[PDB]
Amino acid sequence: QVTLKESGPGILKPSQTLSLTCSFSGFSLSTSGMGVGWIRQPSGKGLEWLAHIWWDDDRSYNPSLKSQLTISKDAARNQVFLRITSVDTADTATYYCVRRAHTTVLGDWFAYWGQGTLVTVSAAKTTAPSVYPLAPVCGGSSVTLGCLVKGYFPEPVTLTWNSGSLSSGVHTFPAVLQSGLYTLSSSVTVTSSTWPSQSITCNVAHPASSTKVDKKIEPRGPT
Amino acid sequence: AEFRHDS
Amino acid sequence: DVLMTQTPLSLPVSLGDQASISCRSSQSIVHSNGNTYLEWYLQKPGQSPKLLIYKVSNRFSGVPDRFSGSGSGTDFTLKISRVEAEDLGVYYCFQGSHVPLTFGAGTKLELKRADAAPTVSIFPPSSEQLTSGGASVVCFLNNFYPKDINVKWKIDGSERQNGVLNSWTDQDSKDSTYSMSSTLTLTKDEYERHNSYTCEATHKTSTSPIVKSFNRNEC
Repeated sequence: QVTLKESGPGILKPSQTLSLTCSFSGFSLSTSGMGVGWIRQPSGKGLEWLAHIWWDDDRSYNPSLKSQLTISKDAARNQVFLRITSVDTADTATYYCVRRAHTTVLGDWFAYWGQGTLVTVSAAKTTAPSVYPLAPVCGGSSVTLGCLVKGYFPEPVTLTWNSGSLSSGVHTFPAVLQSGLYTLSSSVTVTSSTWPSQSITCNVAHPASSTKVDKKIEPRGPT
Repeated sequence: AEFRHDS
Repeated sequence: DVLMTQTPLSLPVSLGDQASISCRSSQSIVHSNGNTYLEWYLQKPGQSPKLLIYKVSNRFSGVPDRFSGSGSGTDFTLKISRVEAEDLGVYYCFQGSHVPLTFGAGTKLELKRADAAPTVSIFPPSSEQLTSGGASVVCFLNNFYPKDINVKWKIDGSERQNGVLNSWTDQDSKDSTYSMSSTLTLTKDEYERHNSYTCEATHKTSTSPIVKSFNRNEC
């Protein structure tokens, strides 16, 4: 059975050099006609082909990235490598290792993909979020409340409502970057007879900073 | 140029 | 570079419907060896892409016969005869004849459901944030369909184009709607210098925007 497994540094800083490894089994890159290569995908965006290396050392590169890319292999150890110099934030992506042969019999297509390795290119330091309650304006069968989780790094944060006991009517929005930090929000919608009469709390964790915040949503008042 | 394929 | 152009880039379908995605290349994908290395891949969330079709019209092993590919030269089509929930995801055409190898932008096959107007809620800055010197105004635009939507912030009646960050959910697994969150971030100083804050949602379910507002001084 064919398997491909990518590994990389996890996080690196802009201007540094990314060194990726692909280890595979179920086939050999010493086989005539065999090749192994790299494709990447930024989160929420498309697929970009990087490079492929053949059994006989013929190397094929995406010409736009020629100044940054070096593909190599170690056929004996079932490994292929990709070096990307001078990374910047736009090189943040999932990096996939893929098999493709140049013969019909060995499979001239991308049938086998690794699960991918995520590489995050950032200068950011570990930063705990601030957690803010979003209470409705002063003042109809339902009420919507929220939680804003601002300025954290790295991902992820976890967010529940009433420790998970309030699951229905919850939307948690994907994190997005504000400059070099992430921000996330979540809303919860309940019947108007539920709140403020019953307690509703946003539970937010940011493991990387050991942050755990329970934020009760309090109604606004005249003072 | 073309990517590598036999024939 | 051989540019691979997919149309449409979003394709809503009902279960059981036929679906067709066009893929056009900027030059012929016929290789000198006579083969046309036009492939189609499907990618589901959290997963690597999976091969569906190779050499324009051959199904990969285990791909059901509701999938087909056709065309020639520069003009290609992927067809699904009766869409199943398992088929929802992002479809990429690809050419492997010419360096650099190139993918189309991806076409998201999504599920049709009844129109639904967004429920819009606006939230002033919290006491907590104000204490630290910032002031974010948040607007939720929840559970709408179709997915196309726009939000506009106004401060004291005039559009505010800067300081806005948006986030959009994927189509909901349970009710097939979409939601969006928009945040306008100001300094506390700026928040305290103006008064009327407005979130306006534009969506096909109304000819006029849904408007939610508040006045800071009344909070």
